[PDB]
Amino acid sequence: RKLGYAILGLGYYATRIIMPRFAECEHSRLAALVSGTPEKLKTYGEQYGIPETHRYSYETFDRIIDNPDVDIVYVITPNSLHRPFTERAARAGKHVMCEKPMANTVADCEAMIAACKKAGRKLMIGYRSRFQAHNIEAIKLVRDGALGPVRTVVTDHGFTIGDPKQWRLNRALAGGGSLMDIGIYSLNAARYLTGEEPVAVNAVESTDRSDPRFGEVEDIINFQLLFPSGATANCVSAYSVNCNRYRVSGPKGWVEIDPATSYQGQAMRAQLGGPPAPREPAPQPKNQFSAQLDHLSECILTGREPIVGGDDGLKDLRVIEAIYRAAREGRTVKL
Amino acid sequence: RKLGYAILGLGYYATRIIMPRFAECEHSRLAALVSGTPEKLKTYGEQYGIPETHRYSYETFDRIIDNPDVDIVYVITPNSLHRPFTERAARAGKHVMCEKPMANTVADCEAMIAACKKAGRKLMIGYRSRFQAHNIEAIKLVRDGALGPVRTVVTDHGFTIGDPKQWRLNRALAGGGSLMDIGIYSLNAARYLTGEEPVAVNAVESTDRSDPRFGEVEDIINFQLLFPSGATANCVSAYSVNCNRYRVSGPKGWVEIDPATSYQGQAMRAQLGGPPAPREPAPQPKNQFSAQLDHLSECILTGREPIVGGDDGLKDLRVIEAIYRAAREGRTVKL
Ligand SMILES: NC(=O)c1ccc[n+]([C@@H]2O[C@H](COP(=O)([O-])OP(=O)(O)OC[C@H]3O[C@@H](n4cnc5c(N)ncnc54)[C@H](OP(=O)(O)O)[C@@H]3O)[C@@H](O)[C@H]2O)c1
Ligand SMILES: NC(=O)c1ccc[n+]([C@@H]2O[C@H](COP(=O)([O-])OP(=O)(O)OC[C@H]3O[C@@H](n4cnc5c(N)ncnc54)[C@H](OP(=O)(O)O)[C@@H]3O)[C@@H](O)[C@H]2O)c1
Repeated sequence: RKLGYAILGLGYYATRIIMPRFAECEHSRLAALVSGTPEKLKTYGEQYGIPETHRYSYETFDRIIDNPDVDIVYVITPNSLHRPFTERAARAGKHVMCEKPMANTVADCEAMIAACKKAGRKLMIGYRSRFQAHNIEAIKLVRDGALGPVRTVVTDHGFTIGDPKQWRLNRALAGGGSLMDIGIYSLNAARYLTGEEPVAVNAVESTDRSDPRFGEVEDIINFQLLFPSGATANCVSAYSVNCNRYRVSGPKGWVEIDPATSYQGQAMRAQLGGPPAPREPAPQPKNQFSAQLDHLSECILTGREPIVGGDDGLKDLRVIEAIYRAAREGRTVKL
Repeated sequence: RKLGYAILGLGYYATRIIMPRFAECEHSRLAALVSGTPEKLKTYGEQYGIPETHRYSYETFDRIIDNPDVDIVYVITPNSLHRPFTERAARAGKHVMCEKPMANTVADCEAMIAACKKAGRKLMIGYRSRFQAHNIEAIKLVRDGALGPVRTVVTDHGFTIGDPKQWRLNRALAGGGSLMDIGIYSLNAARYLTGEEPVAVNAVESTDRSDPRFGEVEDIINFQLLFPSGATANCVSAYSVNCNRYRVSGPKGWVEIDPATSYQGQAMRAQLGGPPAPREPAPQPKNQFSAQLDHLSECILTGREPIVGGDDGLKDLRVIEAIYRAAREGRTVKL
């Protein structure tokens, strides 16, 4: 049994990364395209053999309720449009896969969760690293007690951004700067490595507002998290350095991945009561993208809830609001 | 050609690490011993061929003023004793090498600097990493602009401390916990890699007071630094995990060392003109310990000021006070 996906927003991630990976899926297929660019519907429709009946503009999208080949809409647009497209997908009786960050605010996430709940449809956020081999290995080592209690998580995510005119540098479409786009990987990782939610937050922003890229959103905002167990995290979020990594440590040892949450190339090193050494994770059947896609499909088919549901995206937005507040007010924000 | 050292405080660092390294010095020799343990004066005096006239107790130490073979006193005691021995050494007409952390407070550091200034003698703090090949290479890469403007420094220093009864876990003798002992390497590195002094500080402490080790001083205290250029640092200081590293990054690339400030075993990796790769540093004439020792001697011989004088130790204690305050008050402390 395969469930049908409509991909909405035919941009870089949708067309270069997600859509090719349906080939390795076991319970998911590409069934429809939704796009504000007529030329894209033709090109990708013809390339993937999607009939004109299964091609939608943003103005014909609501008619997708009548298409039984579509079970899931995967929203892959600029951040500020996640909420409205998610609401309309739910209104058309479809389950929803929504990219990160879930939405611009906590209230927006709550609205999305409520809309899907009212429609009796499932909602999943695209945290693919939860389906990536090295990340799974790290999470399980922590849970199995290989490190003892988690004491520190040190995680850095950033890339040197370019073109000042792109939507990520537009506050109205992005919702915020590096933290919304890439720093959220540091946050999401601190949360799934500890298996906890933070109770206190520090942050510091560093942005040159005279830079053509950063008139509206932040460049660097680094943050500290304290968790109930006493676990701590130091996190980097940046648009002016390239980094992608974490190390989680306890009294019995540590494990790190660098790059940690990239499309490919993950490399893990561990120190588990002996000398530091490379560590291969347990093999996974399918790549992280195909796994993410099937996870939602399998959840629908078996009546389970996704391991990264709308509530996971909401929990990230909760801390992100606190991070922004801490950097703005120059104080520890309690949660 | 060789200035004479008196080693004061014959503990682990003095006897196992420093004393064997006079072997490779070019301008420094072991001339005297100062100890509160008569047996140690016998053992090491006989081992290093130090005449009985050149052996002192803490009670007879001030007599060293009449020993022309002693030019320098190297204070290697618990932290709370750095100030009184440094002041006595200065009044005995000796130049002073003082181990980190310089002293317990800013005020203590100021008094030490004043004492040595009044005596017309030089003062140097034992930041051996400034004479270590990989560290020198990292600094040079930053100063040469290889990374562009420094944007982030991520640095973690900690070890799993053992015996609860040792002086490092006693507030009266240590002045504080992991930050005083090992976290100061994270701080000092942030300062010498940026070449700057911090203007804002965040911190979070995490300590299990039920642990027999931490009834008096802190286990984890992680901190954030903001510098005038906009450079930032995320720092870990810990007594319950093992880490020793830093990565400094800018828009053009990054360089890291792991382990960074260890006695031996430094390994550097950099991402500059291509993907991350190992990088061997330019060679240094002698090991970091002999080089530190000879640096003070040479400064005295040539009438120059040490690259890590009392003011460098003071500048660290200034940020340490702020870090402790930031953690206690839950706010960004400005400097
Ligand atoms: N999980 C991950 O690893 C990952 C990776 C990259 C991106 N993302 C997320 O995916 C989402 C899209 O990112 P992207 O890199 O694919 O961006 P993108 O290349 O710029 O594509 C965005 C697409 O959204 C559509 N769109 C609808 N309204 C738009 C509007 N006002 N302005 C611009 N585009 C609009 C457009 O497709 P049409 O022409 O068809 O209308 C556009 O091509 C973001 O939320 C991002 O955070 C996630
Ligand atoms: N730069 C570095 O890499 C490095 C490394 C390690 C330590 N250090 C610093 O060096 C200093 C000493 O550290 P350590 O590891 O050598 O400690 P240690 O092994 O315990 O030795 C400390 C010595 O100081 C003397 N001392 C005088 N009064 C004392 C008192 N109340 N309690 C305990 N000892 C007393 C003792 O020598 P006597 O028996 O001769 O009186 C004792 O053996 C510290 O400030 C530390 O931060 C620096």
